[PDB]
Amino acid sequence: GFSQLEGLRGHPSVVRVIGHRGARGVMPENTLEGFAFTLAAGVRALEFDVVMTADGVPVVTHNHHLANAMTRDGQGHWLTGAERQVAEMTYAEIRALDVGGLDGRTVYGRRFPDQAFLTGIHVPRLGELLDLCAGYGDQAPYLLLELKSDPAHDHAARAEMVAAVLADVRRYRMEPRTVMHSFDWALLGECRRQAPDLPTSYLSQLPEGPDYDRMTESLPQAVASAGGQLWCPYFLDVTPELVAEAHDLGLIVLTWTVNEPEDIRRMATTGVDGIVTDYPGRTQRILIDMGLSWT
Amino acid sequence: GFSQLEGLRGHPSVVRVIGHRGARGVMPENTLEGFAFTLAAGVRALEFDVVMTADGVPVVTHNHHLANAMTRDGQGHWLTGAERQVAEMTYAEIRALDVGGLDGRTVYGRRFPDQAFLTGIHVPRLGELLDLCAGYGDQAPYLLLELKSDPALMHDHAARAEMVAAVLADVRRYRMEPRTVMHSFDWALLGECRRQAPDLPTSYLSQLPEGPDYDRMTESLPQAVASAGGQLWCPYFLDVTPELVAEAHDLGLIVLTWTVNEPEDIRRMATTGVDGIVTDYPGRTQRILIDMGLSWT
Ligand SMILES: [Cl-]
Ligand SMILES: [Cl-]
Ligand SMILES: [Cl-]
Ligand SMILES: [Cl-]
Ligand SMILES: [Cl-]
Ligand SMILES: [Mg+2]
Ligand SMILES: [Mg+2]
Ligand SMILES: [Mg+2]
Repeated sequence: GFSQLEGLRGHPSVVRVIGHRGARGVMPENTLEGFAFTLAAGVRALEFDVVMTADGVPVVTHNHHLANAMTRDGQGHWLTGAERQVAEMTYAEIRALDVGGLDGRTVYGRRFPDQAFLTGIHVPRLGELLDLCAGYGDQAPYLLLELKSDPAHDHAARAEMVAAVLADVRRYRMEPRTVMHSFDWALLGECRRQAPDLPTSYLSQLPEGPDYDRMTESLPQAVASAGGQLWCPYFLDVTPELVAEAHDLGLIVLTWTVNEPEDIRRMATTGVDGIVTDYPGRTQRILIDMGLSWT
Repeated sequence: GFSQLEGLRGHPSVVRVIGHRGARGVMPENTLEGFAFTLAAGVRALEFDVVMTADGVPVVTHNHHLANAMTRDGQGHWLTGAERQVAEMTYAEIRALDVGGLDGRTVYGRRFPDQAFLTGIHVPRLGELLDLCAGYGDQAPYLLLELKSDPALMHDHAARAEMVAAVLADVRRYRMEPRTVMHSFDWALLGECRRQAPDLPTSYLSQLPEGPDYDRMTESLPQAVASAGGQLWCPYFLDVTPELVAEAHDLGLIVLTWTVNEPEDIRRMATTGVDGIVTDYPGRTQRILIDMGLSWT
């Protein structure tokens, strides 16, 4: 089947640990430095986000607009004013910016007060991250590659994005580690069209994507029927019964983004295959305490 | 004229950040893995501990006995029973153990619940740490090298001198003199360091019971340290007051306080005017300094 799933499939005593944006709680998110830390912490699977620049470069960042809370200019000053769209910026323009730390006077910055504060850190190209990962050979981590389609609907552009992402995955020969992951289920269908050998992972989050109000099948049922290999529900949306239903349909379930100790502990007991977390060490330690492992 | 002090001296815009055992809140303490992480997190100074094995190897571990909360046997199970004395073990025997994580059931484990949990990590030789540090070249960190004497040698003056010589042989082999500071609670040992290596500054740890006879002494800690010939005074943070810090600065000393982890303590120490803060949480400390408009370079 899909050998990429071997790093994400759980067992009775095994719950996988996936580093969210690398390890946002410890290092600046979606940075090569953060990803290197995460792998050095023994984490075997990484989640990260891919968006496209104006000049067709896949880059690793979560927001479609560069957030003032996260971004400094070449002078070292936090950006102010309009948050600029990644889609309207060339790579070169993005590269001049610094995403090495957070502004501790902002609500977002105050969420992650223990994160290191680095300077002169660039938004990476997807190719840079893949090249890094490929160098580790058989120890390359599993990649939950979150595709973020430009919300400003053009199928041509969406197909171009998927094609650009795949060109990088293939260039670095990361097919055996790569999972295409998204809230955009139509985009996942396009992933499957251009890359039938890469598994697809379906993100879900209940309100308060599918029409959560009108749908008559369960989320796991909908994912299986769409052709997905993974169902990734927000952790407040998980029950042991829903996990069991997904497993009966042959799906792998990874939940996110679980950071509080009581929430990690609770999720580990539900049977989820793995936990996406901003705090991989914290998660490792809770799993060990419960007699579980992640390798 | 000690060039090593350039990375430990503060100034109006700067409070130095010293990584305690690397970054014990994030990575297993006193490990090459944790030291590399610390340097990748932009920390420019490291504190770590050195103890002698039975076969005369300076190794990087915090105490003269091995703690059950951070040590696993050759099968992977936590040590139980009486602590083992490092001076009575060969380096090979020590190396057979695993120090890659902490036992989360324990008091000590609960102190650092977010530390990564690694397997297959052994206690490194001092030489290995110095090789790693020297590899960064001009970006090599400043080193606050804590000599941890074993009270069993307290009447073995030759053995104590041998410890100092062994540590220095390593420092010299890796050309780390320009970054090394000799640091200890054992003030007599610091006298021996100065005699064997007058080129390396000496740093005097203190911690009040509430070393010297804290109940008997009549001069201040800063005065006692300046009089002993030290360049740094490193008091435990609960013992620090701004008046004691200014008294120390007036005597020409650098003041590094330790081990400061809670946000309100980090902030209060920055405000006393200390030259630097030794912390288990360098990122937390960095963020508080940035919030205060300060930096660590
Ligand atoms: Cl493919
Ligand atoms: Cl978030
Ligand atoms: Cl420095
Ligand atoms: Cl205990
Ligand atoms: Cl301690
Ligand atoms: Mg994401
Ligand atoms: Mg300026
Ligand atoms: Mg120490």
